[PDB]
Amino acid sequence: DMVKEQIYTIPLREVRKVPAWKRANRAVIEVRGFLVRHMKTESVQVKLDKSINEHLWEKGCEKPPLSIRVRAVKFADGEVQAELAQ
Amino acid sequence: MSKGTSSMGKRQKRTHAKCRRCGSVSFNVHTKQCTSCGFGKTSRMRTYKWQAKCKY
Amino acid sequence: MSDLSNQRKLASKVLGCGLDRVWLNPEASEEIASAITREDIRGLIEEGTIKAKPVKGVSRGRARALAAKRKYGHCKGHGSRKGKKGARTPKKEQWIKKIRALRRRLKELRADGALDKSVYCRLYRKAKGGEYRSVSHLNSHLESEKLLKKE
Amino acid sequence: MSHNMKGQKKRLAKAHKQNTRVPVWVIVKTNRKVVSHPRRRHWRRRSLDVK
RNA sequence: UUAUGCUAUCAGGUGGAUGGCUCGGCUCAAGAGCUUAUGAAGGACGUGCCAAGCUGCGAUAAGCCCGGGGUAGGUG
RNA sequence: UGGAGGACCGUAAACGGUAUUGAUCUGCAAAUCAUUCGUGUGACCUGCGUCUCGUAGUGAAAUGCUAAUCUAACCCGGCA
RNA sequence: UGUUCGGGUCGAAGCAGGGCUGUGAAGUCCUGUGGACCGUUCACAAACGAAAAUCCUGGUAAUAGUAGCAGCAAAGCAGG
RNA sequence: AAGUCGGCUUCACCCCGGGACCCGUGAAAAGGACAGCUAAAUGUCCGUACCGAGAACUGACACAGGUGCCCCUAGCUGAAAAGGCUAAGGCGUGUCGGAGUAAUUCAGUUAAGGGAAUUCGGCAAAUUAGCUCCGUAACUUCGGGAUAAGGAGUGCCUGCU
RNA sequence: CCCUAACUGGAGUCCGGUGAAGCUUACAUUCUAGUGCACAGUCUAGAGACCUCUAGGGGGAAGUGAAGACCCCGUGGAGC
RNA sequence: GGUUUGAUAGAAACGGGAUGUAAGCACCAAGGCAACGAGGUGUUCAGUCCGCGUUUACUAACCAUUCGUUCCUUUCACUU
Ligand SMILES: [K+]
Ligand SMILES: [Mg+2]
Ligand SMILES: [Mg+2]
Ligand SMILES: [Mg+2]
Ligand SMILES: [Mg+2]
Ligand SMILES: [Mg+2]
Ligand SMILES: [Mg+2]
Ligand SMILES: [Mg+2]
Ligand SMILES: [Zn+2]
Repeated sequence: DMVKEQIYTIPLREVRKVPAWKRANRAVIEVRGFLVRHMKTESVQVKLDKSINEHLWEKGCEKPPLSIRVRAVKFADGEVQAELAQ
Repeated sequence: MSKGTSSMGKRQKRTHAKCRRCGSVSFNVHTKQCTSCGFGKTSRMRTYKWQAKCKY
Repeated sequence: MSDLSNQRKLASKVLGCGLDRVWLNPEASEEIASAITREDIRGLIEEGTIKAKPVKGVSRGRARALAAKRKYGHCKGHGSRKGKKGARTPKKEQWIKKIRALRRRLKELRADGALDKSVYCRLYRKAKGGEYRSVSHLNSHLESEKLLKKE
Repeated sequence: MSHNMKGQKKRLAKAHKQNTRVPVWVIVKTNRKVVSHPRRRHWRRRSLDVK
């Protein structure tokens, strides 16, 4: 069951250094890496909600947001569940 | 248009068909002759002495 | 699930749609994977497991608003015209409509007794000669010259 | 959809059924001495000289 | 434990030389020497229980019939 | 009004091949690519069919073209 | 090849390395490996000796974990 | 599940008719029609899958060429089958990925002030650009030059002729 | 162009996978001069030089590609 | 360089900046019988944004590993 239920604002400015058409999956990778380091889990145990992925791809592959606010929950199995947050 | 690979894309036809008499794909579809065995030109089989060397 | 690609192709054939129009239930994947025949696909289609997604057309409403304004004579000025005057209104069609209107007007005037054959012939040749811009111009010439046999 | 006569299609059919591997029992019988034959081919290569 | 290397040998890998073997080839000699409309040679296609090639055979299709030789195995 | 012309503009329709002396130059390609260009109702372009060939043919003629071969093709033979 | 005299499964030819002899061409022996053939006298023959031919055929390096897997249509991501 | 109606337009398709041009005249033959109606029987043979091309063809290739763009193609903008944005249909295989950090390089965007001083040479790039109206020179074979040149306008909304 | 700068995408750079080719008698960390078939990394005398690796543009290797197509020669050709 | 004995990076807020006054709402709007109506004004130096700073341990600088011994050994300065 749940262990921690913290809300995060994940900055995505480092995503912008990548070539412009690669920015959306670079931002996906940044969100996953942020969750890995801040929740202290593995990359494969970080599950990204459809809200997060659809928000990162809203304006195309070249214009992801400069930040994203997410709600991540960690379980005893080590799995992390991340969803978009208001 | 280059004389090389470009003009080689127009190769969608044939000048020689399969020969009834000999089975070789040598029957000229225009001259109606087999260039291998002579079918469609002669009742005999096409043979020349220059098909081998002078036997000496 | 292994490939459901065979089922998707068969379902697009059975539904008569494109391959990507076919929707396979992501929850009923093993039910779909057991479907081998056209009858099985028809059963899945009838029970809603397989359906054809709605065609996303091209909406034409904002074109309708623009077309209404253009019918009123707006949104059609010189900064909107791109084709030559002649591609937007061909000249032979203009002449055809003009001369046909004039000739029909003259024919009806001769028929209903307002115009005798002598002046009808000359008016017909005048219309053929581009003397009148329209039916209104021809009527105005008739009334100014008093060529109509009024009673 | 080129149009073949009866004989041209028969020769194509013979070419097609020649393009089969040697049977496994032949390989067993010959003690791995006959494992292939010269009529193996692929359809997308130098074409047939048959039709 | 001085790496990257250099030289020689050894073990192994790769490779297919060498040797040995050979139902094949080549040359010479002696024989024998025409065949096909009674449809030849040649080719195509087919033909095997599992058979793709070659070989044989021809819808009687790796074969059918008769006589002789051979005799216990055969099914290229 | 009419609708002529080896008329005009123009298509990454089709045909051609100017310049970049660009890319490429063990290439995507034994001649291609991008951009820029010429023709685009006519001596037009093009499919299929058919004919004309080696001292011969074909050529609005460059010795161009005749199967990546052309101031005499290619194959075999003369030929060791 | 003719001819004389031999060796070999108690291990021939060949192969890798070594000892000895010979100015040398080379010969012989030893160890290992190998599994069936090999020499020798006097003579006679020849399709008889290779480091070279941008030699031929096969095998295999350096180059090098390098070039390429970009340019003409930059396409993938989440969840299952 | 509805499944009933109207209207507009109509290419690039069908029918029909006219005109113009030619020192160019634009195929032939089978077949068909003009007297056939009713019944029964017969209609053999070959092809037929699939690709038809940025992977099924051809160029040694899953080849940026060629064959074929050969014949077809929906909505808006627009003269348009241009270009752009979208359907349907086809795809994410014009079959390597990751990473985001140097120089250099292929292809682009922008650039003060100057404006061809560059260079063999304005090569390359930039400028202009649609449509409407005004206006248009030398010269001319009287046809043209000509879109010469040079000027003005252009969006949206409301109401109209 | 003065006189270049910044930025965009693709390469490159670094990582994983895949994976060739072309120069090569040998050796080789060179530099200067001389010498020598008079244009030397190797000869001579000096001067330098610890090795390995990476990136980088191309000074040199009279770099690589091609039995010079210019010239002459050949009692060699071809066409005209 | 910093690593809780901490402002290293990020969040939050604020400072300092970029742009130019968001959406919705109300009033006006040439006119239209009306429906509507480009647009103007107020709300509103608003809205959006910051690859700068500050404050602030809120999350992450945690948990380790490895060398500083030739390795096995008792060729031991050792310990079952
Ligand atoms: K079909
Ligand atoms: Mg040629
Ligand atoms: Mg002879
Ligand atoms: Mg034109
Ligand atoms: Mg010869
Ligand atoms: Mg040798
Ligand atoms: Mg890459
Ligand atoms: Mg002489
Ligand atoms: Zn023949």
